[PDB]
Amino acid sequence: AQSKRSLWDFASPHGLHRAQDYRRELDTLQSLLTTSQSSELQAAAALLKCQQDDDRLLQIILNLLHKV
Amino acid sequence: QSKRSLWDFASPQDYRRELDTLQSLLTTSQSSELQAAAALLKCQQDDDRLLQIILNLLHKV
Amino acid sequence: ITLTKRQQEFLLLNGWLQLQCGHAERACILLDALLTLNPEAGRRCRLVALLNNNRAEKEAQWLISHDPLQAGNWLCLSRAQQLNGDLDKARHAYQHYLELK
Amino acid sequence: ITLTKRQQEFLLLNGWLQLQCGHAERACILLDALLTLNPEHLAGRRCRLVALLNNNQERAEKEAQWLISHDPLQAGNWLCLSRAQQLNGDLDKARHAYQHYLELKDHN
Amino acid sequence: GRLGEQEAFAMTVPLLIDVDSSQQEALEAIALNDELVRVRRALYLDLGVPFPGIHLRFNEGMGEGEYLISLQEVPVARGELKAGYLLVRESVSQLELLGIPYEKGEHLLPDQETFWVSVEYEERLEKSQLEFFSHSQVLTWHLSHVLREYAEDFIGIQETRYLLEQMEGGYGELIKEVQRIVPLQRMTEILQRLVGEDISIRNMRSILEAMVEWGQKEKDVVQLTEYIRSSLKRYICYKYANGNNILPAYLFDQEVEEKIRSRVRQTSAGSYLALDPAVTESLLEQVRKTILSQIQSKPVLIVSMDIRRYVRKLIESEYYGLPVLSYQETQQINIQPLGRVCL
Amino acid sequence: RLGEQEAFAMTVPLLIDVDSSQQEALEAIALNDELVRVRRALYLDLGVPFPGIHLRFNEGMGEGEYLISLQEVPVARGELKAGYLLVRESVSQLELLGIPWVSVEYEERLEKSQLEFFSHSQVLTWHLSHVLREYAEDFIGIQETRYLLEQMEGGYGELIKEVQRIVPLQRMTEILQRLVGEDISIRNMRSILEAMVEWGQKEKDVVQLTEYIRSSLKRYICYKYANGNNILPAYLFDQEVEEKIRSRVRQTSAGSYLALDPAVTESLLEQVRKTIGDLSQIQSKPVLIVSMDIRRYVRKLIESEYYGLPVLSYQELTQQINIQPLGRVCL
Repeated sequence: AQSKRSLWDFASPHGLHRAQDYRRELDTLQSLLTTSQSSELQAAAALLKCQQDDDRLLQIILNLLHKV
Repeated sequence: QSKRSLWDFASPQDYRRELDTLQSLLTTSQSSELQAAAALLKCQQDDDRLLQIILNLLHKV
Repeated sequence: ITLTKRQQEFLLLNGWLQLQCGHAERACILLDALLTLNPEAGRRCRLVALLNNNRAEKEAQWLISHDPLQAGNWLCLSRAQQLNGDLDKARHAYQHYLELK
Repeated sequence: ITLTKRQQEFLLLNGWLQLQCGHAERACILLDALLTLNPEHLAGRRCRLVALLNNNQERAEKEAQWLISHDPLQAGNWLCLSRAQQLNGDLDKARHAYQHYLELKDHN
Repeated sequence: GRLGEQEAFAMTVPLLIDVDSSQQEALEAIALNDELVRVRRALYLDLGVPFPGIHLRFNEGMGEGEYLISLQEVPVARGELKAGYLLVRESVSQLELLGIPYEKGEHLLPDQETFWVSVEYEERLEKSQLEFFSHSQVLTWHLSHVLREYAEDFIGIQETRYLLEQMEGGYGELIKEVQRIVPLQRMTEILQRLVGEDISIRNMRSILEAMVEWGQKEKDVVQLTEYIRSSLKRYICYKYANGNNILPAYLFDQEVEEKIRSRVRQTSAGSYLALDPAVTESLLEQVRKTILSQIQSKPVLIVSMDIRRYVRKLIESEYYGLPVLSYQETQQINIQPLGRVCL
Repeated sequence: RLGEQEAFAMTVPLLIDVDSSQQEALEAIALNDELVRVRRALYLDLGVPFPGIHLRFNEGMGEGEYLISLQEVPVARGELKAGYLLVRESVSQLELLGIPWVSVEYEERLEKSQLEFFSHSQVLTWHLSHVLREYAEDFIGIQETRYLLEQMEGGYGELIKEVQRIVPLQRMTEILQRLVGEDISIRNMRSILEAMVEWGQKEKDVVQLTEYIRSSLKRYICYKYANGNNILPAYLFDQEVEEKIRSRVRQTSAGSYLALDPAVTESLLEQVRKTIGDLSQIQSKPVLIVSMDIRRYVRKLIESEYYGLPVLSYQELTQQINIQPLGRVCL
């Protein structure tokens, strides 16, 4: 109850506009981590590529529909 | 009280999960009573599989 | 073979429903499995199942001579003996149940 | 191979979002990468502790020890330990840690 | 009243709450008659459904702690819990409760984990700030749950007509236009479908404007109600996007959407989605593999509009929580793809 | 007393919830007159009949949290760090590093430097004005259009009676909403109604009719988008791009949306971005000028990125205008 909410509030950080900043940081991080040789950074890079292309698919779907 | 007192004397969604565990437990069995119980459980397990098929076919949206 | 009360309750409820829905054979087999596994509620259910199926007296003797905490143990015996052909002793058992009430 | 503060903030936000969407393991992977690159900030560790608690993993005790040995001024550091100890079976120690957290919250 | 009177007909009460006796005057201390109207009014403000009057009765035929809530003289929520005698309950009991384990016990299933503690432990347990549902709180919680899950039965033709007549002074021409465009039956069915998705009726102006705009173009109830849902873009966005621009998504693959759309079956109204039991089982298995209740942001499924409802009833059986949204339903939203439902 | 049915109440159209710690401290500032003043100014600029504004002081929130909600749904949630003392600056730049939200002690010396000084009322009304301008389409309903028509009955009776018999209320309201969506003022209702009468008998599609009504406001558009002396900056489109866009008009039963191919729109948007060039460094409000039949189709193509840059039709341009082409969008 209260303890679970306190856990989530403790984990919580938060003011960033995101939007364009999200896609720009995604592309920079994916190209930074692609060069890496560590395993943890390899898993992180694959996760970022996954989100980068699921987002590319949703941008394509929004572009494809449009209701003037 | 009549027969109601008799019924009172006899008286006391994880259902499918317990069903599947019990059916696989009793399948290993060898005694006659447990064999009859396992066959009864398989019977009900497949009448339920038929009703799941009926529920899937029956939709209204 | 070993189990816990979790599955035993599933078996108990299924046996009770089958007995209350005139099958009694399915309840008898399920309760036979229950008693063969856990011999320690199910005894009363299988007693009533044998009464409605028609052997019942032998099972009723266990409950009467080892679980004297229930007054219902003298109705089932009566029914069992009325299946066996002892009406006067069944009346005596009914009087015993009335005395224990 | 260092990260920009912008990039560290992106990783923090993504980890928080993954925690906020139940994918505890995905948040753990993101925050583990962030800490392996920049270990300086403990907010990523702070949230990955709760992520590991929700992930059902002794590792939580180690992370709580890090937080207690580097930021012992937050009473929240005593809930995770409690959870870890109640997850690891040491219920009595969890009771003691919870009482300590209550005392520190009363202090705060 | 004699043996010549025909029947003395009487209509069934819409909503009834029958609680046990020995709490007629032992209870009612706190409100018992103001808390109920408060929670009903709050739920209406959250939803907009014109909930009916609440009939409260004390029956001594039952036991000591059994309360039942019945809709139209049919019991819909029973429970043998008047907090025992005074044992208040805990709603989020878990191993967290074993952290400070006061005496506890289980009972009938009202919803989530529930255990009961005595009033002497109440002080030290509230020092731990856990949730404390009293008799009034648990009764009103059950009432609110019943109203939320059965609100479709509170929207009839009479209720919609009352709503329209109450707004005649405000927007007369709008009401006359929506009346001339669509009938009462379609409007009430649309409102019921909207409430079935936890979409609030409260903002009736935009609903009527969307009804006017799209009622001349579409006659199918499903498409019209999907358009009306898409007319509430910002409301849906604020209701689900808890943070600034955070919208959790479980987006569907194009192949899966095409497979779902392949069996719309618009034969005799209804528009039931029957593909094949094996196919729906496989799709549900894929969704389960991709997609737990240990979440806090309430993630939402986002799929193509034309099949949105068809998808919802597909996952309502298991994932009653997870909502389903249409792409048409606003901008400036950061949709976060948690995972593609592959085929 | 559990006998009332529901006590129905309609949702408030516009609500502003501010903290309780400025209920009477922010009173002498005349925020209740500033709000009506800015609303009246916005109406005079646009003509949209904005609703009444309800102002309430809620103590649940703290600090200077203010929220503006349309129909009990928040559309602008701002936090005023300016609550205590910190007056703000809107054109803060690197130049502010040379002479450095600011306190009221710096206000005198900064106004000696003559910068933009938004007080609490000014920032609140700025946010309100932005909300009203970007959400004016939600303030034009059937009831509002009927009120506008009834208000002009004494002035132009026969004109209203004819335009009502020519086009219905729904189409007229949709046309007004589309006009306002491009920041075109409704205020000059006479010419709009005359264009509605003239072109409503010929065209039934909403897009074409509203394009004709836009073209009926040539001089208004010219004055609004050309502050100079008949000089209008333009980013005219090539014939090839216009033909490619027009090739996928897709005029269906409900909506003439131009979904062509995502890659094609991506390439066209890249070409537009390469052409237009800078965004913030550009002044004098350049406008895009394209063929009328696709004007809206072009606008919705660039509304995602270039919300600023307006889109105009060749028909919307009157004569005696020196159109200066800043660059052709090549293919």
